[PDB]
Amino acid sequence: LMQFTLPVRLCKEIELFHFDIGPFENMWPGIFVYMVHRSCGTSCFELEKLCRFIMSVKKNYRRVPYHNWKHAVTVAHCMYAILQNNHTLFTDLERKGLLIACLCHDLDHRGFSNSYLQKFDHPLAALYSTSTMEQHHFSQTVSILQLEGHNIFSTLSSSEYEQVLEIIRKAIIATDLALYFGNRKQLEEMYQTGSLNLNNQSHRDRVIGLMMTACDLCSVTKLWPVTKLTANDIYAEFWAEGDEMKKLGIQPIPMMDRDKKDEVPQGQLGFYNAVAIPCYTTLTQILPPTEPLLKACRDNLSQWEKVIRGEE
Ligand SMILES: O=c1ccn(Cc2ccccc2)nc1-c1ccnn1-c1ccccc1
Ligand SMILES: [Mg+2]
Ligand SMILES: [Zn+2]
Repeated sequence: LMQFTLPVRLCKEIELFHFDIGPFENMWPGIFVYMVHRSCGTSCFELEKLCRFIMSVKKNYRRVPYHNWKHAVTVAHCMYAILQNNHTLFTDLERKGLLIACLCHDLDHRGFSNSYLQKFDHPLAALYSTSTMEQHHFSQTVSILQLEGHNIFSTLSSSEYEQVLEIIRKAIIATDLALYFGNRKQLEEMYQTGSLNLNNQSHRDRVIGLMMTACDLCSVTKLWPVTKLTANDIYAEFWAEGDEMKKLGIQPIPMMDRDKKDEVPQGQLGFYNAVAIPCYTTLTQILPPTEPLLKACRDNLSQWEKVIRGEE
C-alpha cells in the first residue's frame, strides 16, 4: 500500500507539539495525509476521495494574512500531536472527525470577527445570530463533503455518519472563543470537584471543545521566532478590521487600532494570562501528556515580558 513518508527532519519534528509546517505550501497536503494515516490509519479514508477533499478545502480558504490554509493545517497538526500523545482516550470516529474538523474549522474566513460582521450587518449575521463565522465554517464543510467524489465518510453507516458530522459541528462551533471562557470554567469545576467523566458524552464534548481552542491558539505554543512572526499576521488582520470599524464610524478596541501599535506587547500579556495559559493549564489537568503546550506557552509569555522590559 502507498504510505506517505516525510524527510527525516519532518518525520521526527512532526511528532512534537511545536512543529512548524514550513513555507512550502505544496507539502502541506502530504503533511495532512501523513497525519491522517498515522493518527487514524491508512484505511480511514479512500486516498483519491481524501486528496480531492483536501484540495477543495484548500481552494475554499482565502488569501488573508492569518485565517488561511496554513492556519488550517497548523491547527490540524496540533490535534494530531494531542491525539498521538493520548492514543487510547479517543474513539475511531473521534480521530477521523477531529483532524477533518481542524482542517475545516475556518473555511472561507475573510479575516473579520463575528463582531465586525454584526456591526457591518453582513447577511451571515442574519443567517447565524451567534457563532456567526463558525456556523458558516461548518456549512462550508458540509457543502464540500457533498461535492461528487468528496464524501470521505461514504463507508460509514447512517448513524456513524450522523455521529462524525455531529463531532465536527460541535468541534467547529467550539472554536468560537466567546464560548471558550464558560466551557473552560465548567471543565475547571468538573475537574476540581472530581465529577469529570469521559463516559459522559456531554463531558467528552466539553473536553473536545477545549482541545479545539488549544489547537486553534497553538501559534502561542511554538518556538519564540514562529510565535513572534505569526503575531504579525494575526495583527495585520486585527488592524484591517480596525480600519473597517473606522469606515463604519466606530472607534475600534485598541487591539484592532494600528495607531495603538505601542500597546501590542501588553495586549499579548493579557491574552496569555486571560486566554492561552488558562486553556493549556486546564487541558494539561485533563490530558497530562499535553503539558509541552503549557510549557511552550509559558516560555512565550516570558518572551513578551522581555519585549516590554526593552530586553527585545
Ligand atoms: O494574539 C491574540 C490576541 C488576541 N486574540 C483575541 C482576544 C484577545 C483578548 C480577549 C479575547 C479575545 N487572539 C489572539 C490569538 C492568538 C492565537 N490565535 N489568536 C486568535 C484567536 C482568535 C481570532 C484571531 C486570533
Ligand atoms: Mg475561527
Ligand atoms: Zn482558527
